[PDB]
Amino acid sequence: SDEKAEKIKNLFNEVHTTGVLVIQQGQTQQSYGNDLARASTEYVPASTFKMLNALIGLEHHKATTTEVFKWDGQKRLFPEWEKDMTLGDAMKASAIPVYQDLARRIGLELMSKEVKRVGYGNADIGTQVDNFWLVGPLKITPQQEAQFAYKLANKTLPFSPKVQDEVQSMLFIEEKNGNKIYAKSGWGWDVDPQVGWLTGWVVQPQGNIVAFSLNLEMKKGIPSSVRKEITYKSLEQLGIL
Repeated sequence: SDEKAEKIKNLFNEVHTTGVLVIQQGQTQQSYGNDLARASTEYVPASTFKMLNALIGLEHHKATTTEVFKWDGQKRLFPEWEKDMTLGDAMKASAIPVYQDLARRIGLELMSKEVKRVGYGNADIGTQVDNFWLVGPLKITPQQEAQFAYKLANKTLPFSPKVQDEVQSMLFIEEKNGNKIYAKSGWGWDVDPQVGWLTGWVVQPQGNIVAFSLNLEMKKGIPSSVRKEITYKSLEQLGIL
């Protein structure tokens, strides 16, 4: 309804930024929030790109889910990143240096081919293999991110089913009221304006998949927890959680 839609718009209003939430069920998408035009606007994917990075890496055997990416000992952006980790550990922590390592393993030629083959966003990774998802040129819309998540959830992306299985496992967050929640956050803090993401899906008890992509502008005074916060209360308001 619009009872629901206005409640969701007001969620973005309270935190004094602009945002959109795209929801996909079956082949139908709906947009909510206080700036619906964001839904079809391109932004850098930031760490949401780890989903596809992992798919490509696993498909072509450039990494395994069990191997350990060693920490070289150099200081990193966050203390949580300063340890050895698996791709799954690094997915949960959004450990950028680990997935930059993976990107280099894949290499520019394979990465470009695969990004194009999948048709991800504007499918342009430029010439720098280990940051194209953080500062450009690669961009994607929230509509495309929601669709991507929906296909991943249904394992209809063009990768081996077991590879999609393994990446799903890395994205599992929690089980809430019988619903399984899968998600990947993103925060493009190296661009202006900063973009904040939460892309994922809900598996409801009977198996139905509800994909979503939250996209808003991150601002001073707006904590990163806002992404999951707004996403969850919006999903509760829509009766999905």
